[PDB]
Amino acid sequence: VFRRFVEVGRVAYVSFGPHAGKLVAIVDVIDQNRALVDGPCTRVRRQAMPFKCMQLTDFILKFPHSARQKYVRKAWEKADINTKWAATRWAKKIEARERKAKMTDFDRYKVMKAKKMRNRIIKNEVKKLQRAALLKAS
Amino acid sequence: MKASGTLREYKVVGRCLPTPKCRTPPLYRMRIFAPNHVVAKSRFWYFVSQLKKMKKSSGEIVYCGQVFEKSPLRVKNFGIWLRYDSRSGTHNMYREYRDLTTAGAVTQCYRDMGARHRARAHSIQIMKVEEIAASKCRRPAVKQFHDSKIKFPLPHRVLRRQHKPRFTTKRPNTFF
Amino acid sequence: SGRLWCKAIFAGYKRGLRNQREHTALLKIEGVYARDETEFYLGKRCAYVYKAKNNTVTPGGKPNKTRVIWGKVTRAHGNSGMVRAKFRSNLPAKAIGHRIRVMLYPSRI
Amino acid sequence: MKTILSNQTVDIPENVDISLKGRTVIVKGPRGTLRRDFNHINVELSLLGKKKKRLRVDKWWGNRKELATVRTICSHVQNMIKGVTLGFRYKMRSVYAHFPINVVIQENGSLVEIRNFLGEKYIRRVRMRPGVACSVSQAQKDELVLEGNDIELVSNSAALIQQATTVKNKDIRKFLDGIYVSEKGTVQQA
Amino acid sequence: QVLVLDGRGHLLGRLAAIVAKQVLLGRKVVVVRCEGINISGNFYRNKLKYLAFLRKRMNTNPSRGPYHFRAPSRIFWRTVRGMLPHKTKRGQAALDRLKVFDGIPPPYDKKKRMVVPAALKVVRLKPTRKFAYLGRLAHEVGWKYQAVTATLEEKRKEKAKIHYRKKKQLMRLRKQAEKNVEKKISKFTDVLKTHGLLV
RNA sequence: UGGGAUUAUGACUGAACGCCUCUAAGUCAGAAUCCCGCCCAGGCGGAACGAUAGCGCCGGAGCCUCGGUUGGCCUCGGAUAGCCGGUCCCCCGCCGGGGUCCGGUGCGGAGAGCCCUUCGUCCCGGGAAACGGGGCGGCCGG
RNA sequence: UUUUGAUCCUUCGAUGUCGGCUCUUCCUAUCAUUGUGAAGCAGAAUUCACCAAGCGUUGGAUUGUUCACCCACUAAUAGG
RNA sequence: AAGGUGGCCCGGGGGCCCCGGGUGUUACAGCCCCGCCCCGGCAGCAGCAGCUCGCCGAAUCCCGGGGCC
Ligand SMILES: [Mg+2]
Ligand SMILES: [Mg+2]
Ligand SMILES: [Mg+2]
Ligand SMILES: [Mg+2]
Ligand SMILES: [Mg+2]
Ligand SMILES: [Mg+2]
Ligand SMILES: [Mg+2]
Ligand SMILES: [Mg+2]
Ligand SMILES: [Mg+2]
Ligand SMILES: [Mg+2]
Repeated sequence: VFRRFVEVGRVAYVSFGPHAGKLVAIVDVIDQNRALVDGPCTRVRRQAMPFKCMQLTDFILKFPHSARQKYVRKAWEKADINTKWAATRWAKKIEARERKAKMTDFDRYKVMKAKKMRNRIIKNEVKKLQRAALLKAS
Repeated sequence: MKASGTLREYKVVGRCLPTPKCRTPPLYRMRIFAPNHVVAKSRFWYFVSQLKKMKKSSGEIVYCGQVFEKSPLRVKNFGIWLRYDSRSGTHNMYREYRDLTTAGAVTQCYRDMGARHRARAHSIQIMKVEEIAASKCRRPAVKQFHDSKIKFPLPHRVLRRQHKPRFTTKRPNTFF
Repeated sequence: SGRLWCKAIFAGYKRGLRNQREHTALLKIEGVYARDETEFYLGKRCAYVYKAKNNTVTPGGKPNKTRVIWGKVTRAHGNSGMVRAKFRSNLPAKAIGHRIRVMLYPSRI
Repeated sequence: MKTILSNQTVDIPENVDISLKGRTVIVKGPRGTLRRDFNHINVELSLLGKKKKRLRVDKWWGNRKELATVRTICSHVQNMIKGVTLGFRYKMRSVYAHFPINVVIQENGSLVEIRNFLGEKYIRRVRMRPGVACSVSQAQKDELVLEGNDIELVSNSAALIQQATTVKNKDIRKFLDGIYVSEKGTVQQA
Repeated sequence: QVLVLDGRGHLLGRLAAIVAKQVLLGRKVVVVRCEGINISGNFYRNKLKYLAFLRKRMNTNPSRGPYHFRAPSRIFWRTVRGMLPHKTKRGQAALDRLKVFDGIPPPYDKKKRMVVPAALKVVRLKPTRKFAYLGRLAHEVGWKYQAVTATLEEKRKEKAKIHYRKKKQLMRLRKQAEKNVEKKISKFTDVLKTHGLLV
């Protein structure tokens, strides 16, 4: 039950390769397994790129199938995609992933202490709730 | 000739050297697809040898240059004419591929001829390469792509980085 | 007051099909599967432990039964996180499929 | 080659009320219900439109082998509609030369005893499939009538009785005996 | 310290290689639910392959001859022998590390058990291709205990449902608690979101 | 002395090839053949049970011998051309399931994960706890 | 490769050389039996072909004979 | 000129708006080619918009790390 379709104008997130972590629009189709791609505002050159590597989102900035890079830059700024991106939850769990790699040892210790406490509180409240449901039953 | 990596296109010209009979022989140009100027010069000599009274020793090569793609970001539909040797017999072809560059296309031809006919690279001679317009394109695999509102999904998505866990709990999904 | 060493397994010696050159040894370290990754461990002091019947000395303490063979991680091996290592005395083949304690303290930082 | 796309629509009438859990289809109407599993086939079954007027069935990136599975579905669904609304009356006449075939029905048209075939003492206790109603017609001497919704089960049970009454070791070109299908039709016409 | 591999929807050789290499590196593997195993290629030819292996017997005194194990467990074990040097001692101690069960007995029913995706049917075969269950194969070729393992699994399945329900029940109470108290555990969650621990 | 799955073969529905068509996906009947049962032996394979000779249990000291290890994760079931968690005003079952409807979905109700943490001791204050920690008899599950 | 021939690599300080008797297993290129297709197949009788080698394939006169020919029963008196 | 954007006509989906089909040449979307405006003019340049395509260093040098003796 397909929801996202490869349509000229659709935005894709680059999984791996040289241009990792970058957003980019599908300009055109060559064949079954190879497409013309360009992302002017994110510092990615006009180039070929196979569908294998990419994984498409639910945004479709509108432009003609052969439109030269000018009209794309204007349409991109016009829609203001980058901000809606940063609003998406996706990017947030990406930044979390990265902060977790960046995790310092001192922060790691402060975090362990925070966990320890937050979980003792939860344990207390949950046990009172279970006795409460028994009280409700009784 | 092994077609390693991806070909270039080279503009070779050459001639027979002067003689007392004829002081200024005519120049001859070709369009060699080849990885480098060394194998280019060799193949040039083979074709000239097939057509004209001319060897490498009796002559000299005047100029070998690389020739760039003058329109590399436009997409094109190339039309190739062939000449191949079967196990038994020889046969002419006309084949249409859909690529951006002459070199990328010629590569794709080599790989297709290899798949579909087990034709080894040495047997094959390239005789004409013409960029051809969508109107004049005959083959339906090409013809189907000329449509403004092309649309298709990615249905079954085989996983890559299979071994990076090698051992998980959750069975992997492939539907998004 | 905890584990101060990374785990490695003695997979086997350096060898062709019908000849093994046992002066060198192959390690398979836990949780490391690329040549990018193995650049950290370079230079590190490995240490094969074992225990024997009779009582031996122990530096800074009374005599224990435990003994050791010290070694050293020479260079990477292969493309999938295996690693060569050369120990001061040649290893016994009994140890195939056992634990060695790569320490940390020739740091390359 | 890999054909980018095929599809084919079936515009259904308003009487029927289909629904689907993915591939498994369910169809209800007057005569009854009909479920049918397609999990082996691998296609997109979109049920679009108000008044449920049409079914559409996509098939992305198919080769010659995979294109054949579209129209086969279209037809299986259409026959399913016939089976729910109208039904299926399979007529079949008992041909014989000399010895008359004494036929009799057991279990309200579920089972069929067939005696005196070529004067054989063996008797053929043929069992119909579930959801099938055998019946001897009136106003006809040699006439079975098999009624039901599912054409598959009906027709298989027909062939069961047909191949059951088969002449072994004999010239079949001459000995033209046995039951044979004559007229396939429906219970109520349209 | 025990790798517990589920067998369903796995491919016989794709798996067995991965096992053998771990075993040889000391890791204590335990395979389970082998009826789930499914091999590529249609049924009939897989049956031809097996009945050929049965025809191959020692003529003078069959009791000595090659032992044709019918049980799916012992079959998988056999093919592992094939990927091992079973004449040596180190190979025997390997096989001693291995431990196989058909179905799923009590000691292992209480364990979260791992799954190899790199030997999985959905991945490696094209959807159009045909496949065959090892349990069905064995049953037609002699296995005498098909129904029993089924009716024991069903009791396990129901007895599993109840635990899973009580776990969900705990998650509901837990989210509701976190919701009530949040005001006096806001700062801690704040640092967990600074270091990307809670988003 | 009795079964099963099937071969050769005859057949159903049904496209590819607007029709046709045993096949392409799918389905049916089918036999001295094939496998098993009935029958013969019973594994460096297990079983419940009985009897228990100076002895079996029950609760300190040194002192021989074999070595390896150097934190735990206590569980739905299954699908992948679709799933998970919610709710149901509506329909069944002994509270379980079902449909409508709301949230997630390159999985974050994440195994790229979750949990436990050990330097020790002394005073005092501040927050959380007070229905909790730890020390004896009964009640549930296999 | 069950005939026959062509060859000489192995063994001449020795591989016991023809036939019959007895006995096991094995191959299938199916003589008969089981199931089925086709016939210039009405039935009977008889021919050709597919799956199939699990179970059967005789008693005697003459000849050292293997081979050959003949009498008698048979469902059949197939071949290695 | 067209792999046809707005406009026009037919449908199909809603009661002015959305989706298919048909002519057609810029109109509130574009593409293609020739000529003339100091190779039209501006940085930058085999481009850290850390991989659109190469061959090289008398036209090239520096720093660091490991191993063995
Ligand atoms: Mg050897
Ligand atoms: Mg010790
Ligand atoms: Mg049967
Ligand atoms: Mg068959
Ligand atoms: Mg059947
Ligand atoms: Mg000789
Ligand atoms: Mg001798
Ligand atoms: Mg002798
Ligand atoms: Mg045969
Ligand atoms: Mg006859």
